[PDB]
Amino acid sequence: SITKTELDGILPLVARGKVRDIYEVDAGTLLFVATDRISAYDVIMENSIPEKGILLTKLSEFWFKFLSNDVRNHLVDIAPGKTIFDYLPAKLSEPKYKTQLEDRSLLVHKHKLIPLEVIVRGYITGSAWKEYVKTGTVHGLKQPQGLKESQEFPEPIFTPSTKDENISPAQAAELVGEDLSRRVAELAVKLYSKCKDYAKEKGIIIADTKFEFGIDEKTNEIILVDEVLTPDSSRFWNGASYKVGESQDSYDKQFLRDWLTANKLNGVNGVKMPQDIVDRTRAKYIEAYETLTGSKWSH
Ligand SMILES: Nc1c(C(=O)N[C@@H](CC(=O)O)C(=O)O)ncn1[C@@H]1O[C@H](COP(=O)(O)O)[C@@H](O)[C@@H]1O
Ligand SMILES: N[C@@H](CC(=O)O)C(=O)O
Ligand SMILES: N[C@@H](CC(=O)O)C(=O)O
Repeated sequence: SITKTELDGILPLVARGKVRDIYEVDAGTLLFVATDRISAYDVIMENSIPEKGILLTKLSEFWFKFLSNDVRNHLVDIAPGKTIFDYLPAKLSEPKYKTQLEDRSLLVHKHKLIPLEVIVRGYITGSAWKEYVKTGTVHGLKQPQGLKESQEFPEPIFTPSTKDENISPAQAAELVGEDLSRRVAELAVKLYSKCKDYAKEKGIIIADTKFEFGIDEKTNEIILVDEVLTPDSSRFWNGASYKVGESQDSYDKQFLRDWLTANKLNGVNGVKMPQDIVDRTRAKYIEAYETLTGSKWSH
């Protein structure tokens, strides 16, 4: 497993998120490295899930391609017969560094930020359900009465947050502009509905998802950026066992979650997962990848 990338200053680090290490390649280009780190109850585990970041990188790439005729994206085009390593300093091809980067790294164009977490919810769960139980609203938006936990909304809804506080679409328009916010909300719902319909047919319900969007202002054009419709950016549910009126198991994280709670380790830093938990969680990522892409992992 790749837990933390160590590139010895060959490229400068921009950020380390929960799961992604980002490096600056040049003035216009970034390198997004998905590690095998995993989070639960808002803390990362001490050890990692081997090849998780390769699986989620490939899943994100799958969705980018699936949506390529719906939305422009930030991916740098790799010439045929070339690899990402051809676009990186020569040192990064040395075995010490190539092992940390291969199959889990994406070369991306820097675009102008749209500073919103563009969340779309097809089903009422998570912080939407919590609010709705209290006040019958979701991100301050008025909702129909009588919704049950995990129920599908009449239509998927744009419910933004700021990097995390849940905000209304009207606040999103204050933050990024009235016209832009509307275009963003409309595109997000469209992209979500298309992918959700496809995933459900494959047996996975994507309950909600967090997109990040950018803008190429030289051509006023919305760009799909960040990771796309993975179990880290979205809520994956088993479609066959779906039941309204209760919480659904996390498709990818329930085995881990169950272990943590059983040991009162939820929210605790520095927790090492036992091997059985690691192995089963890994197998769950492979299954999601194979189910959604149609590709075989390891065969
Ligand atoms: N909430 C997450 C999370 C997350 O918290 N993951 C846990 C992992 C876990 O315990 O399951 C972590 O430890 O960070 N990741 C993404 N999203 C996305 O955020 C969108 C809104 O989620 P909310 O919880 O506010 O309904 C919603 O569209 C997405 O689900
Ligand atoms: N390939 C273009 C995007 C596109 O062709 O849609 C870019 O990297 O900016
Ligand atoms: N029409 C927006 C500008 C934008 O969409 O960026 C505004 O409220 O100024």
